[PDB]
Amino acid sequence: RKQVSDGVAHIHASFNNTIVTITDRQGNALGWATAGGSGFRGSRKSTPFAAQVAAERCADAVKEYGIKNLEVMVKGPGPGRESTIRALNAAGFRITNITDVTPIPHNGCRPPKKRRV
RNA sequence: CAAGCUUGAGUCUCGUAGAGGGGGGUAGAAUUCCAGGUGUAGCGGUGAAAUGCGUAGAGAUCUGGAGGAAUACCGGUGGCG
Repeated sequence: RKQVSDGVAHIHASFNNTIVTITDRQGNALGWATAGGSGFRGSRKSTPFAAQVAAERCADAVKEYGIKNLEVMVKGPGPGRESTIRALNAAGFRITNITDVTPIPHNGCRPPKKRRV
């Protein structure tokens, strides 16, 4: 029901999960996939493979809007930075930018206790 | 006890470095919450789970606002006390 042309892949790479979210150039979200959505719990949720499928499962969900190009913003540490920025290429978009937008405090807020494990 | 001396101890002159102390302003990043827009089924968490949050629209994403605390990089068997 629409055109957009130019979008923005926001990949959010926690340790437990990845969320890819494709959005247009001014913030408004079109589609999203998670690792947990793609049939993966627990150990397998995390992995760089189930980051991939996340990408696809999302590049599938924006045939409708008929995107050609996107920028990739990457927010976080985890596995599926490197994998997910490759599975948006090979599922048939052009990649203009790749950004790292990971929050670093300029010493700010006290984190939680060390784990004893 | 008296009289000295200048090397110990001090005073003055001029400079240099410094997270030394006390009071007053101010900057940017981040977390949390609040009010919106886009959006849809999960999120979060773990060794693996559940309790927990979510179709009363969460998480993701963008805009605006509040507030408190701490000051990335510099940063160093560097420095001051």
